[PDB]
Amino acid sequence: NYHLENEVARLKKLVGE
Repeated sequence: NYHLENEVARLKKLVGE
């Protein structure tokens, strides 16, 4: 997962709602 896992939430919050 890595922060990438947190990144997915970070990126899916600004794009892909």
